[PDB]
Amino acid sequence: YLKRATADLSRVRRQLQETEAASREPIAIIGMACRLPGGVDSPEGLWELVDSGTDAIAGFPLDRGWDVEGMYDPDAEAPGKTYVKEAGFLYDAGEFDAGFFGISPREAVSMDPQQRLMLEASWEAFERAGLDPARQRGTATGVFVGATATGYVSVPEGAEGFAITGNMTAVTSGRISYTLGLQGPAVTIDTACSSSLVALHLACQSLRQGECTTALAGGVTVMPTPTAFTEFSRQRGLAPDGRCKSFAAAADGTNWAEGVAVLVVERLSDARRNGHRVLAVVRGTAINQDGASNGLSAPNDLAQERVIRSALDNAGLTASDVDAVEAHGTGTTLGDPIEAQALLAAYGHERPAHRPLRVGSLKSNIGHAGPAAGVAGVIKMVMAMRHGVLPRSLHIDEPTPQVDWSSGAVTLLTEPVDWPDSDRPRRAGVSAFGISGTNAHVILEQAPTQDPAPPVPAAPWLLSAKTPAALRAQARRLHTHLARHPHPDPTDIAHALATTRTPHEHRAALVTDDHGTRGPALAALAEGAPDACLISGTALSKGRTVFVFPGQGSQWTGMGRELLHTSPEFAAYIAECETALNDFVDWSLTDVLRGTEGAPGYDRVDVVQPALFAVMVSLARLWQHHGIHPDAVIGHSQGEIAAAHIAGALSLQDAARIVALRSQALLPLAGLGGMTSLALPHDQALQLIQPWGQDLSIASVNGPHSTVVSGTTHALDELHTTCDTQGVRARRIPVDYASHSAQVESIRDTVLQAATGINPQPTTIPLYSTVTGQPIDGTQLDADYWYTNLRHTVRFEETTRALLGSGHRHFIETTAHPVLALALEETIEATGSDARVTGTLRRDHGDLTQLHTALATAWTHGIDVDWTAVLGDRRTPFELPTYAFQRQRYWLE
Amino acid sequence: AERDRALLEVVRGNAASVMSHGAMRTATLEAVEPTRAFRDLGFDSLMAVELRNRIGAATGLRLAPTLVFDHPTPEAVVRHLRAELG
Repeated sequence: YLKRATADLSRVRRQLQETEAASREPIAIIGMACRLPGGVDSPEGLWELVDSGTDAIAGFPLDRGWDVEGMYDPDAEAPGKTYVKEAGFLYDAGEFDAGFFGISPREAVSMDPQQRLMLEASWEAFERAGLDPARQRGTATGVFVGATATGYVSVPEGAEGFAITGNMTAVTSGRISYTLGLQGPAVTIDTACSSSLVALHLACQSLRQGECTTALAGGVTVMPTPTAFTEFSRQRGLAPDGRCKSFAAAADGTNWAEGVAVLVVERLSDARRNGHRVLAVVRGTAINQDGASNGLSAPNDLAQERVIRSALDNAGLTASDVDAVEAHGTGTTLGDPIEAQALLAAYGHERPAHRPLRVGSLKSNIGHAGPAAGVAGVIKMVMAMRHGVLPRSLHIDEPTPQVDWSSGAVTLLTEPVDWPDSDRPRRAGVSAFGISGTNAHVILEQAPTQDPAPPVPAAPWLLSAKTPAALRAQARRLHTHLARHPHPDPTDIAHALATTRTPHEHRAALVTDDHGTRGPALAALAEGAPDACLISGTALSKGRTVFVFPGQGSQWTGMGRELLHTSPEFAAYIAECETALNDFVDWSLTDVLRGTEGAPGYDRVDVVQPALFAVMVSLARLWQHHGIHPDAVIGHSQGEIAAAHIAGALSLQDAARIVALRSQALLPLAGLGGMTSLALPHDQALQLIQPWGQDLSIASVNGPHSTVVSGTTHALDELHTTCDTQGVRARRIPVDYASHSAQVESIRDTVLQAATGINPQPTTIPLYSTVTGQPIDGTQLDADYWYTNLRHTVRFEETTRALLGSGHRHFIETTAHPVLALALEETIEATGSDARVTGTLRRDHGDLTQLHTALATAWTHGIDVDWTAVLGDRRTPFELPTYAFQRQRYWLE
Repeated sequence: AERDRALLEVVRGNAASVMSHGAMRTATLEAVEPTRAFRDLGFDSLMAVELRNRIGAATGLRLAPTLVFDHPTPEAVVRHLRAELG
């Protein structure tokens, strides 16, 4: 009895532990983006800056209307002046690809560069997370941004309305959600210099509470006016030389910096489930207040110790588990000692003396980036953890004598130190304090180390951009990125390019199974030159899709053979077709396609028509498996049986029965007639055959100048001599039967018997009948319909004109070889439509290279393809360059 | 006036690409005559339509599928593109 009570308690205890752990779940950082002083436009650029120990402080910008010469004065009490001459700037703060985000040049000029910087950084951060930014439309993705109003509008005609939302601080976060159609909350936070780290704390809590699935957390600072320099230098808070000498004896103030820094975060369990690459984990986070400090602007060491201990408790860690802190470290004589004291008390006591907490600050390289500073520091530490090095902190002549450094094991990063991976995970804290008293501390941990794929031949490499120039830059940047890489798997690159990047209007695809061919084709695309394996085009904005199912002529000895081995889906559909034909046929479909000994060949009408039916049905099902769902289907003669099956009117058994028995019904007419293609319009072809009366018939009208005629051997021989005399080009079709002629009346009963017991159902995809020239109800495809199909003219051109007239712009011939493509191109030409025609396989090209060439060509024209079905669900994530933004300068003068 | 040399490179470059599918892709453009018929360079109906598609994508024009047979040489194709553009 007590075993059930004890079993219940064991379950409840486990559920209590895992629920409590979920409330403090580690948050994965899966993507980052930034633009910081000194040429930084990426996390690796930021790493290069701190690894090289570079000082990015430089002269004030000269293209912002600032009175740089007149504003200088060494006297701090001089009004409207500043004693600072250098600081951290984004000298390209006005550069923005306005067109990419559908923003007019005039709205862009009146738009605050903080909003513009956040838009490009957000796009790049999602791309670096392996997330196609457009696939985030309609998701519960939150946006948490730290930012302040910096007076960009101190306005072009017809853009004062744009200037309002373009300069609202709330819209710095809101515009991201609007532009990317994100549905989670967009909050703009202002806690002064801790804003972006508070924004990260809120994004983490939003994820822990299930409010968001993914979130953007960051900050931005642009100083379009020199106000922050004139105001804080009056308070003597700035360093005269412009350098933040974090924790140095020579520290004599802080200095301002511009920047944008964003993270894409998600719960660690969701990153592992989604197969995202975890760059680092936010294990613990906490925010608090100074409370009753020695003044509103003064820092409080007791409050900083408390926020650190709260972040450690939230992470389930102690002080000794943290190897380093990316400190707030502003370089002020007031702030620095207080932060170092709190670090010595909170971190420096329960740890080995030979393993001190190593302290540094990104502000020593670029200056204090205000709202953006906190998240900029976490990007620095994520890169430090990935490179295995703790970089140096600049300008430390001597550790500040205002701190009792002997009172705890906390040492400054006066020189770089190696960060060993062995034993335990690397961990670091990041701090951000503000003038309003709100503190933030975050505890980062190294990505867990607990995180065999065969290739797909001729895997298409897709590339696209909003303009041709941007597409050339996409190719150039990808070519450079691949050169700085020893041996990347081509299928992994193909999967990343197709599943983690947005398909824009101007498209390109590299389809090849050879080595050394893709690199040169990328360089050709980059330079605007063509290449054999380079398919290019502009996606049609709108257009419905049609699968075309021809009749005679697409067979070849070997069709389906390569695909049966290299495509288990095609083999499964052929196996279904074979089971469906077995009851009506003496031969084996698989044996016929393989050309096995004793099996019949395509010389018999009763084996080539049901084999072509099986290939076309299987190729249509293969296109649907790859995500191409047609809006309409059209068939030519016997081809209508495959079209009716794909449309849902006929079951595979009923359709196999019709094609098998109707083609067997033709056998008594062998040798009694044939068919000949005339290069003539329908009206002239009809005039030509009148002398022979009922002995000749218009069998099909496929294009404006393409008519097929059928009838008796005698009348065709006479017609051919007349053609020789009149100069009308005619080509005999290699068939021994005159389908669509009076001769099929003699087999009418046996042809009607072929469809006995069929139960025609309504269509799920409209069937545009080549018997009637219009859409037809699936329930009308009875036995008399299949006799009329065989007896009367195939109105393929007229039915094509009805498809073009109802918004159909993509025609896919689902065949072993393209036989109705020229006729389609001819009718499209005559009508003046912007429609496209692509085949599937060609004769002697029945492999995945050809299938993938067809899929890439269709994608290039605007057909949506499920590249997961084509390339596999998951591959090892391959990081790619971010979008090649085509920027222009937009600055209010 | 010199634009005809740039238009000929679009035609020649794409013709070389259509000829370069499969095993032999050791083809070059500068040496062949601009007055050489595409039929003489081994162009069938599928190659002719593929070349129309490539030129149409490069120039941004809707050309007739019979382009290569209506204008039989790269030279004749250039003056047709020159007429359609200006």
